[PDB]
Amino acid sequence: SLALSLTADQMVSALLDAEPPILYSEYDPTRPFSEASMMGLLTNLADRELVHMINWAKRVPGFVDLTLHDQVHLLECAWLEILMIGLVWRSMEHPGKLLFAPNLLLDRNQGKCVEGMVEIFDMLLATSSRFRMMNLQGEEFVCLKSIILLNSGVYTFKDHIHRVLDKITDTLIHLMAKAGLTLQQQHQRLAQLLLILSHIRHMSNKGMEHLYSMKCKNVVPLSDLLLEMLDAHR
Amino acid sequence: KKNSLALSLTADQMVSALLDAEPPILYSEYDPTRPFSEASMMGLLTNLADRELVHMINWAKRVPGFVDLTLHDQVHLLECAWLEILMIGLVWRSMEHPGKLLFAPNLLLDRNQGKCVEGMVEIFDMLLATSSRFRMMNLQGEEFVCLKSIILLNSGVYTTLKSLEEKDHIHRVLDKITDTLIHLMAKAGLTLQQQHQRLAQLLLILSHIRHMSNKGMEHLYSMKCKNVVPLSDLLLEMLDAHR
Amino acid sequence: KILHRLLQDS
Amino acid sequence: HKILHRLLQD
Repeated sequence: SLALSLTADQMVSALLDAEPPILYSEYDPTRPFSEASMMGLLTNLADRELVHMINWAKRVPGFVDLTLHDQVHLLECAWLEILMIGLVWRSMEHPGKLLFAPNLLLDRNQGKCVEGMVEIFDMLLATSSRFRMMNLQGEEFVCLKSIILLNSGVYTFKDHIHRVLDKITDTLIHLMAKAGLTLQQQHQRLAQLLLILSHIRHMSNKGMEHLYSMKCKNVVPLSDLLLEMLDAHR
Repeated sequence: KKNSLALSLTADQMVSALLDAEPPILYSEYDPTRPFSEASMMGLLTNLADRELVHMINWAKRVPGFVDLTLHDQVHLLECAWLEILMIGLVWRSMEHPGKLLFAPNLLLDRNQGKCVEGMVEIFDMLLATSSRFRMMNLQGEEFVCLKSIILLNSGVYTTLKSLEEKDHIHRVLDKITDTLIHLMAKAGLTLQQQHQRLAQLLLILSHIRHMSNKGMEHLYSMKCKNVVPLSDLLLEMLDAHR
Repeated sequence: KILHRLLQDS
Repeated sequence: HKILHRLLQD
């Protein structure tokens, strides 16, 4: 494979160059939202982000080497985690708020408009505040997001994927050792980042159940692509 | 509170404390002479998990740093992690039984028998895949007790100024358990590259255990409403903490 | 809570 | 018969 032959810096640059853009929400935002208007802006935004994520995944080293069937399984199981960790990363320099879009910055009080969304909101704000206190670097963020893509669905099927996961691990340690962190601080910071992935998985499971709740209580029509990504978790 | 014993012990002392605190493997009321349905298979499993929860709670008291926390924090951590800890213990006991889950020494279940319960098939396959992974990695008991203690402290720490020092104390114990895992891998002859890789592989499995736990919690909520499998009062209180 | 009590029982 | 198949190829 071509992903294993890369170097730690060439792996960082290839992931940074593959980063999807920050999309905008539908403008003319009426300052107070309703339950349907807020979910309308969110499902529309998430649907367009999914198109960019699918093309971002191809640019992940080692992802094209997998079969078409395996690429489908990994994205279907990881898509909400990847949207969430991206949202969390965008909201780092905005404490107490979630930056869904540059023109859509929401507070936790605005999460009270949709039932069951305040719990997911607080979990997302807590993840962003955790990234801020750790001073998460963008080079580390793109590594964590690729780890989510390749790891979250590999057990519901393997050697190649695990070889790429080890390759990314070598890249995380390389970045931390460049920042001057001691040998003890490197594996301690490596563990702290990877444990947050467990909570990102938890938020995705709680978020997935909430989206399924809106499917049968259809106040906002979900796109067919968003429905197929949602149906794959049942 | 002050002068935490967890922060002033070496790695080999961390292993000894965790190994000495291991709960016992409990037996089931399963009768192999009489096969019965999924409603009774789940009855055995819910009875077993209820008795296992009692030992888990007293096991958590012996985890370094857990007594230092307040009672409200101890309740929260267990309420969110209890199913993950049951599941990683189940997966650990099933390592040396390929294709089967050892719920109890007298209850070794096939995936075909777990299909009797509606929805248990996928959760059985994930637990099997987790057990096959631990077998592939040759997971050691010293690493399992570290991972299980990491689950207890980490799974509920994200869900005023004095509480920040409480979460900081939890991350202090978590960092020291990480040192213990690296200490174990260095003793097994692994290079610094192999230690970091194996450390990542172990912690990434914790993401799948959270996934299995979340999906497993949804099925327990379905059994309660179906009201066909008897659920003890403790399991109902733990299940209400997630819904 | 039973968990609240079981953690308290000593 | 899924859209994700199409976007992964185009």
